[PDB]
Amino acid sequence: QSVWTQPPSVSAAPGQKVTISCSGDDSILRSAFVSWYQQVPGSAPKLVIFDDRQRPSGIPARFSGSNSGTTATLDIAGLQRGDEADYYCAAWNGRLSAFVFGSGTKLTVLGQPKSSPSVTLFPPSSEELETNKATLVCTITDFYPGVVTVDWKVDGTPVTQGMETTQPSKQSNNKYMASSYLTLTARAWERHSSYSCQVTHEGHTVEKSLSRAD
Amino acid sequence: QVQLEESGPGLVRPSETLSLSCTVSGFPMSESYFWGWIRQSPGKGLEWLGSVIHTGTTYYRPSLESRLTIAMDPSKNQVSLSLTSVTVADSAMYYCVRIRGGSSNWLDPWGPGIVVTASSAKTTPPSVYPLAPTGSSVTLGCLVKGYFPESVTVTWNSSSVHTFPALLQSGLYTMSSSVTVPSSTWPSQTVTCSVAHPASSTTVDKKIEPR
Amino acid sequence: EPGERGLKG
Repeated sequence: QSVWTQPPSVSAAPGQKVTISCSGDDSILRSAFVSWYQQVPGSAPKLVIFDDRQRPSGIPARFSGSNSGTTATLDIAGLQRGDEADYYCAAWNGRLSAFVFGSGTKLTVLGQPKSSPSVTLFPPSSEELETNKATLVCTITDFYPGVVTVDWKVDGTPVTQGMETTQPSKQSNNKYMASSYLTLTARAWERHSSYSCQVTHEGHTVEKSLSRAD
Repeated sequence: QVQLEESGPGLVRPSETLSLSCTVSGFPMSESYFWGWIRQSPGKGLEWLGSVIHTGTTYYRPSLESRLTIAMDPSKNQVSLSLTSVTVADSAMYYCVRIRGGSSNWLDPWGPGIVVTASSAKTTPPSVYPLAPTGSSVTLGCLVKGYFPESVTVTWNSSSVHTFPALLQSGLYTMSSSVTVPSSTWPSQTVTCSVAHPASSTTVDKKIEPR
Repeated sequence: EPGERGLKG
């Protein structure tokens, strides 16, 4: 594939152990040396594992790696506050003949109870409708950990364009917020009748919908 | 210590060519290491663009190979990138990296990175559209659409405020603000966002109305 | 070959 598959979120308390996994088609990873990179907000990626399981100078032995070939893994034990970051796997893909990264995993080192998002779904203003543009706004607040997946449906159909979602941002209370935007033409707003914003957080989805005639 | 620094334009017009370069310090490029470019689009993942070694051997991202040129000047401690016909989708953080090649293919170290924004827009103040809705408290908002460049501040006169970060959409920024208040307070006591955009030196207000 | 980029041997 063009992008290795990692889980979006993994989390655990300080002192505990987590596994971040990385995979491609069949057993493609067996043919390559996997590397892993840590990225904290504001910084560039830092190398933390290379050649499947080697640690560079400065990396503690509680970080470890492996490449079973189907699935590569980054295993971090004795979790500390400073391990909370995005982690990306990477490896050469000789079928594409390119260097491929994984989709990233946020490792949340748990510092509070888990919290489900509060979703609000706003309709487009009539002011905006005079531009022949309609924007529906889905606000998502008070969630922890700070990883959501946002999916939209128009008349039960998954929306494949005209939708974009902000990266999650830290609130003042230290939970996370984000917003999502479905932009249509004003003609489309009149045509369709049902809209849903679906926010999935830790496997459970919270949904708000809005019908045109209301 | 081994240090990499990226330079180039922070703002380029679509259809123009993006020219970046990278300066290496404390390490010669005549060693058997590749020098390459990675990009990271905001709120998204990492994308290898390509790399080159002092012998002249070069590898590119296949999606972008026809538009990409990556070259190296070892005497000047420089690697470079040229990407023709820049698109809005090419807005990203751009990182320079040292790559151990062969079968290892590890990246260390990484430049701090350079933000590149692709937009044809002039300095543009935001249009400000109200967000408005059977419950004991109520949430309103202020949709702040189609401005350039960042930033805007939103301030309410009504209470818990949520200022959402901005999204680059097709060359123009979009952000939201929300405020939540008791249902007896609104519509009774009215509520107003004030949106400031320093780069356009404007300030727009919007009272939020019931539907 | 450290002069190339590729898969394991």
